[PDB]
Order: sequence, then structure tokens, then C-alpha cells
Amino acid sequence: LPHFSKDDYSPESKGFVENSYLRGLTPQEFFFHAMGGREGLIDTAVKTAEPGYIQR
Amino acid sequence: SFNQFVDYTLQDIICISFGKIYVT
Amino acid sequence: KGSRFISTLQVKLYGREGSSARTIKATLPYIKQDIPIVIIFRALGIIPDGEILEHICYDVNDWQMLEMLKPCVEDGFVIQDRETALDFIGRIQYAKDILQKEFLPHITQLEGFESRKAFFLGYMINRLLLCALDRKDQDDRDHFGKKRLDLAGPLLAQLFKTLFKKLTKDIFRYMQLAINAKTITSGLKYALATGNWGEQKKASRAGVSQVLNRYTYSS
Amino acid sequence: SLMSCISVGTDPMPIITFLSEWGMEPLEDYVPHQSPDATRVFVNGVWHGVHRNPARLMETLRTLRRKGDINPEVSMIRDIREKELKIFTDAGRVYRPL
Amino acid sequence: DQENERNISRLWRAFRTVKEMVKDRGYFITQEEVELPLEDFKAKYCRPQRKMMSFQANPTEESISKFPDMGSLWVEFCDEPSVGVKTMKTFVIHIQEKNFQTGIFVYQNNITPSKLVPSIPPATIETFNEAALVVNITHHELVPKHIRLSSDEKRELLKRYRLKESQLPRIQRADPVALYLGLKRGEVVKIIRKSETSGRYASYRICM
Amino acid sequence: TTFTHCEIHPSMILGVAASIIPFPDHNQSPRNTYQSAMGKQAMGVFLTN
Amino acid sequence: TTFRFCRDCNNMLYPREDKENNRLLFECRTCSYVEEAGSPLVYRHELITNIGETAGVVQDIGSDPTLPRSDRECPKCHSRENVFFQSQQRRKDTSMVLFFVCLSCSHIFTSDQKNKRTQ
Amino acid sequence: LEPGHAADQEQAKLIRSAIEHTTLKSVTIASEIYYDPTVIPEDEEIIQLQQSPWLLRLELDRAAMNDKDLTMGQVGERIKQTFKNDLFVIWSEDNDEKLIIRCRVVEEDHMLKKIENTMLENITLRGVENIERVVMMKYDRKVPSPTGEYVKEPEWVLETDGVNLSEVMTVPGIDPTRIYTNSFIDIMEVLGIE
Amino acid sequence: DGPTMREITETIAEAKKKVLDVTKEAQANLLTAKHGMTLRESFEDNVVRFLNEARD
DNA sequence: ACGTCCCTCTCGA
RNA sequence: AUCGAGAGGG
Ligand SMILES: [Zn+2]
Ligand SMILES: [Zn+2]
Repeated sequence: LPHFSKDDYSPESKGFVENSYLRGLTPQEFFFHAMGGREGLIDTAVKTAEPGYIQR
Repeated sequence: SFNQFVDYTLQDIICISFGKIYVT
Repeated sequence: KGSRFISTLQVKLYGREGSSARTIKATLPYIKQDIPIVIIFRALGIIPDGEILEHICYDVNDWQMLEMLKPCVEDGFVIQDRETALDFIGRIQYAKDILQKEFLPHITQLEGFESRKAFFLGYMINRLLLCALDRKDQDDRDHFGKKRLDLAGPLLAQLFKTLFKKLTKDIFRYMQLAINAKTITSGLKYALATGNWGEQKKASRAGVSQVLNRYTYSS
Repeated sequence: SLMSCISVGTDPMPIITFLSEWGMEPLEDYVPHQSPDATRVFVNGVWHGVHRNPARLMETLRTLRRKGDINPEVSMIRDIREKELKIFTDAGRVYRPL
Repeated sequence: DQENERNISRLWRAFRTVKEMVKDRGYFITQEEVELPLEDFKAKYCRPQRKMMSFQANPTEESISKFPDMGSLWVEFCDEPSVGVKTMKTFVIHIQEKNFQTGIFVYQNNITPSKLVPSIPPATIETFNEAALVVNITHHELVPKHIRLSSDEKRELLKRYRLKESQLPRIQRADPVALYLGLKRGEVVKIIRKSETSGRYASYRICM
Repeated sequence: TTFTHCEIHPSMILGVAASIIPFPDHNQSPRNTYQSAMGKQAMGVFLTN
Repeated sequence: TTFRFCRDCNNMLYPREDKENNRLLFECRTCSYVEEAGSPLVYRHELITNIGETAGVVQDIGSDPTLPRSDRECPKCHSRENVFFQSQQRRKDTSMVLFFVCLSCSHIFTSDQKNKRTQ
Repeated sequence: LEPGHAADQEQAKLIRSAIEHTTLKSVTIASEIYYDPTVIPEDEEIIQLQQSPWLLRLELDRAAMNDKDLTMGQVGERIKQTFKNDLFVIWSEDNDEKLIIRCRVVEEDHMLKKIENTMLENITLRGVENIERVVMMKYDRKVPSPTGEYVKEPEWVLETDGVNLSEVMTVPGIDPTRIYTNSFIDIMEVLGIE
Repeated sequence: DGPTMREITETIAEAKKKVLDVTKEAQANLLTAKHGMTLRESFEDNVVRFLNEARD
């Protein structure tokens, strides 16, 4: 993230969202949540036809 | 995008010899 | 700034790790086989097989890099001068046109620049090798800054240019003002009106002029 | 997103000259076997020349647009760790405000 | 003394399992005979030379009831890792002049075409290799008990279950086990296995 | 503190629509992706003419 | 190997052996130039690469805001003011030890405690 | 493992390193070539105890012969043997300063660079091939404690990253009657359709 | 938000230590290259076991 | 080589 | 009506 040290392997910016839903992510935490579920959203609309084919 | 299209980068396309061009 | 130019440039390091066949060739606009990086350097003008190695290497101390530029030199040792080079691209001079013209043209395709066409070609075979020797992460084809996106302007641009297109070769028929006026209009109309971004009437990136949503302001 | 805009297309000549006039050796008179710390110039994917100490080159430029003498959409970027300098008058770039 | 002794082990195991297959296929062998360790093997067979360990076991008195034509099987080994037709003519005549029934010839490294095996009607000869005989496949956890069916034990499945030959599941002539019992085309088998349901399903396969 | 620049308000990464979620910094990322193209299937005052 | 080319052709040079005197010459196949080897090290493979494991780190290297700085010390001037960075030899294995770099005296030095790196 | 002492971590430790496939390319940290009819300064002591003056000196790595823990008197032994007596070769010792092998061909400039690579990739040391990597781990397995009940006596098992059972069947000190591979297609060819 | 969230705030802390240790420790090469995986990959697969069990 | 099932709209030759 | 392209609904 153009807000973070270079050559850095922290958790506080490799995706560990310490804050909770009650509390409220920061824009960092918020962003990475996003990337994660997308592939999630890709798993459901895109690759849902993988086993629909298997079945026919 | 449209403005910069119309204004300039539209004229650029004039290459019995064609010159400066006007649109209403 | 005047065309579309679909002629793209390939340059590949043959031979994988443990093969000593690691010849570097290139495939170029309008030429079937792949041409040894060396041959193409000569038809450019850079002739001594070693003269060229300073175009590739920006510090003649990358011994491991140079050791791979070895086969290619012998691969294209068989041709030594400029003439010899582009006859292998086949009166047959035609090769000088093809280099000058449809090749690395985001530079100028005036002949006289034969030294930034090369000092580039090297710069390519350079960056290729840093990745072969894991001093580079191969680029990120999913990297956004490297993606451009045309908006309405450019999109009319392609259409208007490719439209005025066979306007001027229809006026080349008004000899053998009373030229055609409809085609620029009914053209522009068509695409902005089909979403099949025109291209006469053969379809083509279909679904690009979409009618606006009106169920709420936000939408 | 909201504060995103997009590049329009600017012209390259009046800066490829502003380089010839501040530290740029064209390449037909370049061979690296006298200058390896030769840093490289790039405008829209064209290698026009070479410069030595980019320090006050990329930093006299970065206050050149900042006052407006160069257009604010064009993006300027040098890569210390690889000694390269790419500039884009491109039309298509998705700039944000900062 | 080198480490030829590791090549000495990898043919006594093979031997035991090569001989194992003769008991199951329907011949006369005792468990002691196969269990003979290398200590008693080397003593009685060394130095390791193969033309000494050639055997000739014969049918049991149980096998001769349902399989009363399964005659004399001769098994000769070769010393030369590679084998050519010259040596093969010396082995084929052993069964040729004595008119035996079947033959299994083990080669320990390689044989080329010089292609004459199927020219002794009526006797087709199996040809194994020490590289795959060393460890028996049949002892595996997932290799069920295939059992040879007779020519009258066949025409008895084909009436009871109301089949035509076609309709029966299949095993192929090169099937590790089919070879391990030398199954011909039209021979069948009674693959018996534990099942998590039936507790003891009893499939059937023919062989082409 | 090697800071070249500073972000205006983080909230501006949001999109044209989603910009309307009440506190997406307290919601699961796939939901926000629905309210997003769900306020686009709504009812309301689309213009004034 | 760091080898060279002729001085008449500027073409590279393919080794050959003095079959009478027992010596090594660097032939040429364009012209008939020759010369006698400097060292006997004709070829080198080097499979476990290590050249450039700190690749690229020239002039203004405590500059690239990107890389923060450490509060560690330099083995000569001893500046707690110094940049840093992982091995810039991007292989799948190479370890996460960090070749520091001093803003103040421009000299490399690992914190690798198993060994102790020079470059 | 095998029936008896399959609770013996060590017994696998050699079946680990008895198939885990090691080659020359595995340890060689550098392979150079030289024209020298014994110039090399530190090779002098080594040479102490008709060919061709073309040298081939590949150097190994300390840790390389520890993870797979090879022997300096065996690594070159198969190089020696691969080319019959057509290659004059002799190495150093395991308690040396820097492990190195030296081979002579017994023009051949690139002809020896021939067995530059040939030695590296197509010369396997300690293991059966295709099994690129291996790793032994413990997992509980229920079995009857004589008293009559079933109990919790674990054991070791060598999990592979390649599949040529065709002859990891026959290795000694495993359990050929139990070995299992995901390749239901190899299992089909080896052990029977059924 | 009783003392419960008061003590959930330290496990989010102490489990940064259990990954702060392996931090400069892995960049001092002392990191035991585990049987198989790289040194790099051992650092991830041993920290995510320190973050997952952290979240949980 | 085919590339999950169904359904509601809207629009250009 | 027909084919072609387009956005949404589970
Ligand atoms: Zn010369
Ligand atoms: Zn210092």
C-alpha cells in the first residue's frame, strides 16, 4: 500500500484486520477485506459453472 | 474527453488540400 | 496519434536452465521466422560481434549476463556485414524499408535514427535477462498503472479517423463539390447507436455505447 | 471512484526540449563504456537520452508542474533502485489527487 | 564382497514370489518351499547363477478336477540380462520336444523382438521380469482375490445371471493379475472383496 | 516519517454508488458489494423534469 | 570469465591451445589476430547464484522515501541513520535477512548472524 | 514403513534419503572449466597420490551434503562409473577445506562443455527419480493392543512429491503391501483395475 | 466491552509478539529451515498459525 | 473439445 | 414477429 514501508512483511499491512465489525476497520483494513471477498464473489458467480458442468 | 477531442485532436485529422475546420 | 498499428514485437530467450542452446532471436513485423538478435543488429548498422555487446550491457562486468549472449553471437556469426544481414530477411533491399518503417516506430520511422532503434533493442534484451537471472520479478500484467482506458474522446477518435477513412478514397472516385456527406454522419450515428463500435457493418468490441440508466439519480 | 479523474493527452515536445536544456545527452553520442551511472530518460515509452545526477533534475521538474509550467496530469517517476526515469504525457492515466 | 548382496536379495524375493504365483495358478508348491530364506537359498544356490534355479512344478489333485487339461508347466531362467532368439529357440524346444502345456520364462533385464512365443499351438508362454516380480502386487491392501472360473463355471454364470458374454464387466489380458494367472480371452474371474455395505461383495470380470 | 504526501480523506476510494452505505467500515465486504448495485435497482426521484 | 575481443575486429575470441609449447591462446575467427590467455578460467556456470544479491544500490540510495531507515549501527562511522532492504535477488528461496545500507558512509553490511555478508 | 520398527523415526530417515532423488545439480555450487596440463594453487596437495589438459572443476556446498548428507567418496564414485574408464576423475575428502572434483577427457573445447550439463542434470546420486522431494511425519493409526481392544500406537510415513511406484514398490524396509499413491491411474497400471 | 474486551485487547497484542519474535529472528537467518519448505515459506506458514490461532 | 439451470425487462436490421 | 448485441433478477 502506498502508505506502508517497502520490503515489509508486517501483519498490520499484509491483511490482518485487528479491528472488529463493532469497532470499525480503517481504510487499510477495510481495503483488504475487500480483495478477499471478491475472489469469494468470483467463486460464486464465475466458477459456479465448474460443477454445473461436472453434473451434466 | 469530448472537449479535448473536439477542440484540438479532431483537427489533427486532415492529412484539394484540407485546412482548419469548424463545427456548429 | 494517427493510427492503430497492430504490429507487435517479439524477442525471446530460447533454451531453459540447463540447456546451453540459449539463443536469443526476435520476431518482427512482416517476417516469419525469428531473427537472431545479432543479424538484426547488423542490418541496423552495428556490425562487430562485440561492438553490439555494449548496446546490450550497461556495465561490462555482468559476466554471467555476457556468458549467455555467447551462443546468439555464434548463432548469427554466419552473417558479418550489413548487406549480408537483411538479405537473410528475404532488389531484396526491401528489408531496410521494413526496419525503417513498421518496427519500433514509437521513436520515428525516419531512417536516420538507426542508433536509438538499437540502443532500445538492447534495452529490451537487457530487461529480458534480469528476469532470466532472478534479479527481477517478471512484470505484473494485472498491474493497473500499466493499463490505459479510452473515454468518449479516443473512442470517437478511432471511429472518426477510421470513418473519414473511406471518405477520402471515395473522393478519389469523384474523378474517373459533390462528395459523400452521409457516411461521416450515418457512421458516427451507427456505432454510438449500436454499441457495436461501428467498423463498417462487421462485428466488434460490441456493447460499448450503452443507453443511460434512469431509475434513480445515483444509478 | 469519486476523486479519480483521467488523463487527456498533453504534448511531449516542450519537455523533451526542457530536457535537452537541463542535462540530457542524446544516445547517438552515447556509449556506456565511459558512463555507466548513466540514468535513462523515458517519455511515453521513448528513450530520448541520458543524465547523470537526477537529484535536482527530477526535483526541479516536480516543482515545475507544481507551479504550472508543465501540465499537472503528466506523471513523473524515477526508479532510484534501477536508475530509470519514465515520463508520461499519455492519454489514459487514472490520476488521483494528493 | 562389495554391494552385489543388494542385487543378491532382489531376485530371492523375486524367486519366492515367482514361485508364489505357481501355487495360486494351480500347481504343487509348499509354503516352506517358497519361505526358504536367502541363507538356505545362497547355500543351495551359490556365485548367484540363475540357470540353476529353473523349476518344474505340476498340477495339484484339486486343480485337476475343474481344470483337468492344465498340464505340465516348465519354467527356465536366463543368466544373460539381455536375451535374443538364439537362446529363445533353446528354451522353446524344451516344451516343444517334451510337448508340455504352458511355460513362464523370466528374463532379468531385457528382451528385444527376435516374437516367436505364439507359434507353438497349443501352448502360449507367459514372460515375466525380475524388476516387477521382486514385490508381489497381489499381497497389496487394495488388490481383491480374483479366482479363475472353469469352462463349466463360466457357462454357469452365463445362464444363471441371464447374460451374453458381452454384458459381463471386464479385465484385460495385460491386467497385472490376469498376467499373474495368465488369463486368456473368454476366461472369467470371481473378484471377491470386503465391502462396507454387503460386507463381502462378489463381482465378476471376464478377460479379452 | 519519510512521508511524501498525505491522503485527503480515506472515504474517497468508495465508488459512485456505494458512497451511500451507512458505515461500510462496519460491514462484511461482500454485503457492501450488494447494497452497491442494489441502490441502482431502486425507486425515487430520478430527475425533476 | 571476464574475457575480451580482438583489437582489430572488436569481435569476440574463441580459445585455442598451443599444441607445441603448451599454452592457451584467445583466437579470432573474423581476422587472424591472436593473443595468449591471461588466466586459465575459460568457462564458469555458477549454479547457486549470488551475484547481485544486493544488486543496484548506487548514488542516492538513502533517498527513495520508499525504504524507511533503521536505528542500528554502521561498522565504521556507526550511524543509527541508515536505510535498509531485503535481498534484491528475487528467487523463491533466498532468506529474509536484510542487507542494511548507511545514509552516512554508503557501505553494505548484513545482520545475518549465522555467517557475515560482505556484499 | 515396515511392520516391526515402523515407530523408528530413524528407519524412515534413510528411506527418506534412500529415494528422495538427489543429483549432481543438487549440490554443485559452481562448475568451471580450465586449460591446465595442475596449475591451481590449492589443488597441489590433492593431486599428490595420456589424458587431456582440459580441466572440469565443479565445487560442492558444505550444507548441500548435510540436508541430503551425501558422501564425497560416493558423489564422484557414480560420476567415475557413469563414463566407464573414459574419464580420469578423483575428488578431495569430506574433512577438506573446500570440496572439489577434477575430471580429464582421456579439439575438445566445447566437447567437454558437453559433459558440463550432462553431469549436472542427468547424473543422479542418492535416490529413485521423479520423487523430487519427500517428508516423513507422524499420524495416529488405530491397531489392536493384544489385551484385545484397539489402541493408539502411531507411526511414520514418507509422503512424496512425485510418483513412480513401479519401483518404489520394491525398495526394502517399507511396506509394499500398503504403500499408497493418489495417482489412481498409476495404481490402475501397477496393481490391477480392481 | 466488559473486562472481556479489556482482555481480548492483549491477545491481539501478545500474538503480535509471537510474530514479532519470528520477525528479525527470520532476518537473522536463525530461522530453522523446516523439513522441506523454504525459509521464506516457513515464515508465512508459521506466522499464519500465529495469526489464525490469534483471531480464533 | 465443450464450456450450471431458469426467469424479467430493453433495443438495432 | 426472426436472428444479433446489451443491463438486471434469484
Ligand atoms: Zn579480430
Ligand atoms: Zn557509515
